Amino acid sequence: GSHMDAFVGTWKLVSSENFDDYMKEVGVGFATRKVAGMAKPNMIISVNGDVITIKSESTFKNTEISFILGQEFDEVTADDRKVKSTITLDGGVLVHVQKWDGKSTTIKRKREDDKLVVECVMKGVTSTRVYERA
Ligand SMILES: O=C(O)C1=C(C(=O)Nc2cc(Br)ccc2-c2nc(C3CC3)no2)CCC1
Ligand SMILES: [Br-]
Repeated sequence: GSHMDAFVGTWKLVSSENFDDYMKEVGVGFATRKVAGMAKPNMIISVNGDVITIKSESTFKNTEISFILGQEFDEVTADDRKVKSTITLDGGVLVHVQKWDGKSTTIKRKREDDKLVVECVMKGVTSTRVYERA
């Protein structure tokens, strides 16, 4: 068992706030924003040894990352950015930092009651996306 266990499972998006504005700040173009904003992803989180896998499945894109905490990796995001990512666990929160083109965005995942809350921040702009167990 690991503390990381509270995240494992299959999660469905139930609410989103400010995601269009977050996407604008990240640089996502109009058409991608509209279709991505409409997505209702399921997030599947699993752990095998030291390797964590996060899959996001939707009608728009299916994406998957695997990683070890603290160990940088190259990632292609859903909006086709090529970023350098590092994911760590900080006080019970999964903190995902993406770096590209001299920019940075941070995505925090945390358990709050029966929800998995995803907070995405790009400069001044925060989007909050709430998932519940499928
Ligand atoms: O809730 C989540 O896990 C999060 C995201 C999410 O669900 N993103 C998408 C999901 C689908 Br489906 C399709 C497209 C996107 C998409 N994101 C973006 C830019 C903002 C990053 N551009 O497109 C992104 C931040 C955390
Ligand atoms: Br998705």
